[PDB]
Amino acid sequence: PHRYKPGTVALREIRRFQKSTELLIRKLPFQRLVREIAQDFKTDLRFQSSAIGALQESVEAYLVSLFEDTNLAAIHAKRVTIQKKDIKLARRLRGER
Amino acid sequence: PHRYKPGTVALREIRRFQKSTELLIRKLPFQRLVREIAQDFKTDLRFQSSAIGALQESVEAYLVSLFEDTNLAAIHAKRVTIQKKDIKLARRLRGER
Amino acid sequence: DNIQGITKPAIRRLARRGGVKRISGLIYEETRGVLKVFLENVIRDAVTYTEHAKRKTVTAMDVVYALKRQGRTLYGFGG
Amino acid sequence: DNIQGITKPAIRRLARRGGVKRISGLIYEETRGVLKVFLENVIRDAVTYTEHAKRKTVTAMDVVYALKRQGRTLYGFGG
Amino acid sequence: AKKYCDVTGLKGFYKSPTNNIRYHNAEIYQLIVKPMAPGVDQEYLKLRGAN
Amino acid sequence: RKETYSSYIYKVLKQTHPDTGISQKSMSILNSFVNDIFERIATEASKLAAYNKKSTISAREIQTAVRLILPGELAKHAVSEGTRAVTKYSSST
Amino acid sequence: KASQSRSAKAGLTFPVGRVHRLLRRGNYAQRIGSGAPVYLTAVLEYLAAEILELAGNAARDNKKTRIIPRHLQLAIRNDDELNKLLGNVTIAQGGVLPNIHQNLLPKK
Amino acid sequence: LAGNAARDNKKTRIIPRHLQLAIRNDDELNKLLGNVTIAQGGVLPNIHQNLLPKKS
Amino acid sequence: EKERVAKEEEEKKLKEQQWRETDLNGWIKDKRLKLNKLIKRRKEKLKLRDEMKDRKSQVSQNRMKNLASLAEDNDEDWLIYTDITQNPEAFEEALEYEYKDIVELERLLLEHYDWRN
DNA sequence: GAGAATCCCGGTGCCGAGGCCGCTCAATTGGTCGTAGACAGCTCTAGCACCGCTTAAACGCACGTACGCGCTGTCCCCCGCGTTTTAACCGCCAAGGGGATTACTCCCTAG
DNA sequence: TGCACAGGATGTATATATCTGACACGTGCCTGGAGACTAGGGAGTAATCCCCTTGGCGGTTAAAACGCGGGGGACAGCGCGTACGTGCGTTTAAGCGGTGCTAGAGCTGTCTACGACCAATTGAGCGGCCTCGGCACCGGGATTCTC
Repeated sequence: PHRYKPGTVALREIRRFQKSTELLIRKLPFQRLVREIAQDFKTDLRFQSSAIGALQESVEAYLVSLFEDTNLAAIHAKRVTIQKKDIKLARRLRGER
Repeated sequence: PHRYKPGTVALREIRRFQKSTELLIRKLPFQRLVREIAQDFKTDLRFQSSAIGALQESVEAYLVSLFEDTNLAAIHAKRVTIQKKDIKLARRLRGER
Repeated sequence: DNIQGITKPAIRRLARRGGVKRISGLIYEETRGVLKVFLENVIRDAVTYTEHAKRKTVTAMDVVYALKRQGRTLYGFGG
Repeated sequence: DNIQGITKPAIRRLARRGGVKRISGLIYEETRGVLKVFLENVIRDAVTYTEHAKRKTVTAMDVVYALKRQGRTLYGFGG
Repeated sequence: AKKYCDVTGLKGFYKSPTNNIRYHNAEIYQLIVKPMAPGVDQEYLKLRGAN
Repeated sequence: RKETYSSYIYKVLKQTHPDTGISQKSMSILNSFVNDIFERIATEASKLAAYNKKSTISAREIQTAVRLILPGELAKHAVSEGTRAVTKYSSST
Repeated sequence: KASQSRSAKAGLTFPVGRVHRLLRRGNYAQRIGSGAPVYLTAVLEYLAAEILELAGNAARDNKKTRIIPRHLQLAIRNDDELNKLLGNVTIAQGGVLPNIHQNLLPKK
Repeated sequence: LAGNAARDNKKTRIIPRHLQLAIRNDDELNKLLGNVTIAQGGVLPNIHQNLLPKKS
Repeated sequence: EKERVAKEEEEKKLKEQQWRETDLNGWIKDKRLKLNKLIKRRKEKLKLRDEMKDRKSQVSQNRMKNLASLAEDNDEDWLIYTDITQNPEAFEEALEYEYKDIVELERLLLEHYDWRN
């Protein structure tokens, strides 16, 4: 009957992923996604293997760079939980519209 | 006599200032400021009035853009009065540290 | 259903990389809508470089130059 | 009285150009601080273009090239 | 020479002023000719040698 | 001796608005604007030609640079105007 | 034997030869093709014509006969592809478009 | 800098995580490369004080 | 207050059921007319949304003139400045609400574009 | 006080990170010439300094009221965890389609 | 004490008259774009080789989907006080504008030495090949927050 407080194991796994630096995105679904988003303009597209890894690294870096910004917006909002309104204000202050 | 609600003639002043295109900083304190701020990097430095106008227009655009960014961050924080942490949040999420 | 390729614990993995204790449930589809525009914005400048190269395959050489053109120059795959 | 050469309603004028309603009293020196950290980065680059050109006066050209550098470009004085 | 619509092969009454593609009626122009991808107009004009 | 585009753009304005006057500062902004656009387009084309290991600039690399820089409907109208101009000029026979 | 410039051969009012000169000694490439200045000149034609159209309509919208930089600023910032192209450039003596947030109004 | 970031974590091999550790700590280098994404480097561990639970 | 509103809604549903059991044809005709009116209003809204996307349209020129007049300058003027704002997502939400109302009218008609050309 | 959950110490292929020779272009050296950078010298625009009148803008003190902020009660929706199940991944074999490259040619762009 | 009428005062309306005030058009000029002639080397075509990558197998297995108990976190609501808005008296030192002075921007002339261009040369950095130990991986014991 050992029940953890909610958030403590979240912070512990946050620490483990802070030492970690590996890819957190599955390869084949993202390959399917980039093929279905690149099919719309010129069909029968061949893809190199390293381009998918470059796309993985760029999408992961953009996600973490947006997430630190929306964490700052959320902790400035006197809350612990994020929302869509934090994400819109992050996009407004960073300027990608 | 008849008075006005605080925050209603301020709307009129807002629309007057957002119609009027004129310059909102006096030229001699600004030219003294830029001369004593250019004296630190290099002495015996003369200036040009077109350079003065370019500098003042650049900083006027910079406070304007930073200031609706601060205002948007303030209404994001369920408030009307802006504070200093809104400025620090706007600078941090805008990228300049 | 192919747009359901990206999975919710992977978004959780990206979220806990940011160091967030509490995640609400709408953030996943918000980040989906955010990412969908984002990768298409570099697919825009990759396949035109590929077409001007008279090539019908993409590589690691044009995608890094697309990111370098927009302004997130990335190291590791040449360029 | 040089760094406070700008006056108390000057930040108010730049404020009500920006569409604000209520303004605090502690922000004036902080806006003056971002004035200092902006004009250092501007006129250090301007004086590098100045004494590179073997001149001890700044013209209209080096200031707009300094502004062209960081991506905050300004028209009107390009000639 | 007789003029034909580039999309359907029917009798081409009109011709778009932007990409110089002949079309038959309004629905073809609204659905195919106007919101067409770039580069497909030259491949359409490749068939009658007008690129 | 100094160079400006002023008479050409003046004529462009008289083609569509005959009864409209001009501030000299407006020519300064618009001259800076057309020079800045020529600037980005030309170095994008030079960068693309240096990518493809080519020593020649032709119409196709600036066409690709126009597709890269301009937004999509402006890109399609710009390449339409450019293609009709270059095909009119190429009919010197 | 005498023939006129390439600008009216292409039917344009901007100088083709001056653009060719600037492309030649602008050290962008060691070899410049013939059709490049015509294409670039046509692109500058359409861009300047569209900007002058929006400026002329803005000046008609204020009941004036001259082009003020306010008209240029409102014509650029009002329209959205010109907003995306010209987002990072500050127009000299342009001003700021009027906007009030809905929650800042006296809603009552 | 990469060599020091190699010896403080006991390794004799240079990894890109050590390269990220070497670029981000030096602030002048950090704003020199404020627009550069590294591959397989990770992010620095920063934990917010409000997100840190309990007291003392 | 909520219980009274629930009782009023239940009474309205009972009255609608009694009207359907009494005059099904008249209620069906009224619901079909309401569905036709909702479809016509949604078609007008879709036509306005399609016309607003055109930059060269006269509605866009009228919006530019309204923006110039709002820059040129009152509770009515403040209301016009509030209502002159761009609302694409609210337009999509209003289209969804109108589609839900049309579906409700179709369900009331049930209870009481072709490829040839 | 217990218990998951860590940090830490020792054995194991391995396969991917250091030498080494072969050698082929690419850095090095020398000579020539024609122009561009540097310096001298020159004419006037334009930048600095100061005096003085006008006054609209700015400082300072007074007060009044919305609005920032402290506390509180509550749905309730996110968080830890057991149970299927479903697709991701690793090992691999074969094809053939697409990139690299050689090789002459002519035309069109430099001068 | 209040109201109505009459008389005086003032606004105004629309064409003047002077009368500037900032704009668009009619002549020089010079230099740079256009026509004509020569050369050579840069794309252009194309064929051939080989390499990688797109499908297709299959097992198996971490891992996602899904449902369920529970607990702080976000939600609106209400009161306490003070800080920013408003206002008038009192400076003050911005703004105009005028003048006086002189550095320094800017153009021209002339020179000569740094550097492109060309031909021969030698060496060094890329690459295929070969060899072995750092680190990940696995197994099991100490150790630290949490409940």
